[PDB]
Amino acid sequence: MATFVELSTKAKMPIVGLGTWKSPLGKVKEAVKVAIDAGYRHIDCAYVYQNEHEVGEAIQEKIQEKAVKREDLFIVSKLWPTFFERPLVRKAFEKTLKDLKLSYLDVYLIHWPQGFKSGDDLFPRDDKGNAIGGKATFLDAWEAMEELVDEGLVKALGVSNFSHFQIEKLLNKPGLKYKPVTNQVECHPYLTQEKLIQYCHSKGITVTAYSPLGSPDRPWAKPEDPSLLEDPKIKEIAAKHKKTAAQVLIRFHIQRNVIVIPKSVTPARIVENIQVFDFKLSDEEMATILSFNRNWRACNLLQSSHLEDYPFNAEY
Ligand SMILES: NC(=O)c1ccc[n+]([C@@H]2O[C@H](COP(=O)([O-])OP(=O)(O)OC[C@H]3O[C@@H](n4cnc5c(N)ncnc54)[C@H](OP(=O)(O)O)[C@@H]3O)[C@@H](O)[C@H]2O)c1
Ligand SMILES: O=C(O)COc1cc(Cl)ccc1C(=O)NCc1c(F)c(F)c(Br)c(F)c1F
Ligand SMILES: O=C(O)COc1cc(Cl)ccc1C(=O)NCc1c(F)c(F)c(Br)c(F)c1F
Repeated sequence: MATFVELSTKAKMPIVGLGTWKSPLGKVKEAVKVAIDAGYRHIDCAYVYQNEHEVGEAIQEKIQEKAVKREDLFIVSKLWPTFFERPLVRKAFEKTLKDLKLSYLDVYLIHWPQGFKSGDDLFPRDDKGNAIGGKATFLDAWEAMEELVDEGLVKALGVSNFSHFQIEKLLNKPGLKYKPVTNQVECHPYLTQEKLIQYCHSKGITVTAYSPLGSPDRPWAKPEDPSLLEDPKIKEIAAKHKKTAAQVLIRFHIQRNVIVIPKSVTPARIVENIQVFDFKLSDEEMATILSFNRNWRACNLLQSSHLEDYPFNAEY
């Protein structure tokens, strides 16, 4: 049902995908089955979500029942930064691929640019809650990830939560084999990412917008925090099209050629979230939405600026 954004590899990445962070076991399998039924072909996964085994089961079912073919699915996962040491990249990946019950991933991403203390404690922190770093860097990880592409286990690599400085650091690495095909970052009307999107596109890098609905269920949300779904100015535009706020928030990215990955385990909403190809936001509506930028991050809670390669303090 989705249109696509063409990658530099010429592969076609479906422009709407299904997010899976915080999708509980017992619900994420049904969420994936409903999404594939509703036309979704892009599923966004990660090691750290600890639910890939259930996503894998759902994907397998639907393949078994002729609902869809593997080659028409676009499956993305992410390498967590406790596994940046070369040998751990492979092991972490093997776990992700075994859990997803697949023979290859369409895209494998660096989840976050800063290396953490290596190993299977996923959230190494000091007594205050500050991240504990490791010596292996995202360039060390990328080296190991490039092997996976050589071997055909992964069709393309990308990054997530990179600023243009980290992308430059990657693109400018001498001896680079594969370039990233996408940069997955938070993006919505309160964080429009104009300069970052401009930069990525100019380098042949697509952008995938995460938390496009402002992630209203994030555990750290405070009642005073901005709420996109309840924003009267967003709802105004949705009303004009007899659509929902969520549909507007999703359509916003599609019209910027930015891939978008809203999360839901609610069947009605999973369906709602992909009914975004039967309307168009006007230029005036797009301009108004863009004007809502307040450089605001729903995902900005973690304490890690004390380590090298912190992405969020640069201008873009
Ligand atoms: N790379 C990264 O660092 C990173 C960071 C954050 C997220 N992500 C990815 O991006 C995905 C999406 O971001 P997100 O999960 O933070 O938040 P989000 O997609 O902006 O919002 C998800 C929340 O909105 C609800 N929802 C979904 N559709 C709705 C609708 N039509 N109307 C009202 N509410 C709706 C969902 O509820 P129900 O599920 O209960 O329906 C869920 O509580 C994640 O799942 C993950 O795959 C990546
Ligand atoms: O994980 C949970 O169930 C709840 O965890 C929290 C709840 C609150 Cl209110 C604040 C912070 C956390 C937290 O730091 N979690 C570890 C944690 C991350 F650090 C991270 F970056 C990713 Br991505 C994760 F997936 C992940 F789980
Ligand atoms: O990744 C997802 O899909 C969900 O994201 C989260 C979930 C939880 Cl429980 C806690 C934090 C996040 C989150 O902030 N993630 C982006 C992210 C990191 F991953 C990270 F390691 C550092 Br450090 C960051 F500062 C940060 F911004």
